Amino acid sequence: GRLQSLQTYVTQQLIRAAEIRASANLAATKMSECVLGQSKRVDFCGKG
Amino acid sequence: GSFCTQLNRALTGIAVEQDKNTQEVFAQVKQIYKTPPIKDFGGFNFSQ
Ligand SMILES: *[C@@H]1O[C@H](CO)[C@@H](O)[C@H](O)[C@H]1NC(C)=O
Repeated sequence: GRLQSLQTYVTQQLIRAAEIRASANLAATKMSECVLGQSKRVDFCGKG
Repeated sequence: GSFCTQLNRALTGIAVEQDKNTQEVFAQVKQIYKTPPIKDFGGFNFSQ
């Protein structure tokens, strides 16, 4: 029972880590395109 | 114990995420724009 609980927690943490990894990749891309430069793709760096 | 309340929470998160996904994809307009009554588009046909 305890190992099944730990494995479920580890798997859920891995899925959440994948979601955070995608969010961090988006944040790095936003830092490179919007902060490090000027972005001509609309709505990538806010409305307008 | 809490194994399946955890499972119910996970399913609830999936459903909420699906609603958010649809809203993010389609609700990109603050106002509902309405097509003009006359289709005078310079010869471009949008009836389809
Ligand atoms: C567009 O095509 C449809 C069917 O081919 C036709 O009924 C319609 O009149 C066309 N649009 C215009 C503005 O003529």
